[PDB]
Amino acid sequence: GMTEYKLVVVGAGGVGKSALTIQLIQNHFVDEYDPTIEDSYRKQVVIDGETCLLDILDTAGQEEYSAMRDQYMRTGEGFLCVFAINNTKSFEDIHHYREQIKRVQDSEDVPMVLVGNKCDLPSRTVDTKQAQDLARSYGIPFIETSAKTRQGVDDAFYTLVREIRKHKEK
Ligand SMILES: Nc1nc2c(ncn2[C@@H]2O[C@H](COP(=O)(O)OP(=O)(O)O)[C@@H](O)[C@H]2O)c(=O)[nH]1
Ligand SMILES: [Mg+2]
Repeated sequence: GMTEYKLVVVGAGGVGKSALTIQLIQNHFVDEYDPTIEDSYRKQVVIDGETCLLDILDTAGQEEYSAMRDQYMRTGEGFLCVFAINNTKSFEDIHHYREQIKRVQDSEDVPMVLVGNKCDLPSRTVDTKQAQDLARSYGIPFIETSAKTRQGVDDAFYTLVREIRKHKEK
């Protein structure tokens, strides 16, 4: 059967996790998507000529119990850790999301990509060097994205799949 990559999108409210996921899946930019809604998406893609399925959980950081949330956090193969380049607080929050992933995976080596979203906006308060320095500290890729323009969106998800492939061949 076709290989499935189970991916989880995490980060502070308002960074564009839902917009990024819908851009990947539906190829349009959504201005308004309920900040409390957590849902999974499945998409067949070709990455470096490998036809595969992306099984993505768009997390919403809500209190209410979800069996699906626990399952994706436990069995997820890769995580997008998303901040917004015009939201210093969302960048300050990244370490908390990475710590949560390491604890649920019981691993120091979980495939992850650091995503700086909203790179279409001129009011950048988190610079490339700061983001590259954090990614280097974690030993993970840094990808700049815009859910609005689609800049870097395929690159973010496809880079995470390449990190998972590397982990599986370790
Ligand atoms: N300019 C810009 N706005 C964005 C981008 N991605 C998301 N947004 C906006 O940021 C707000 C929060 O996005 P959303 O996907 O709900 O964030 P989530 O809470 O992380 O799921 C919304 O008003 C979006 O339209 C982007 O790349 N550029
Ligand atoms: Mg959302």
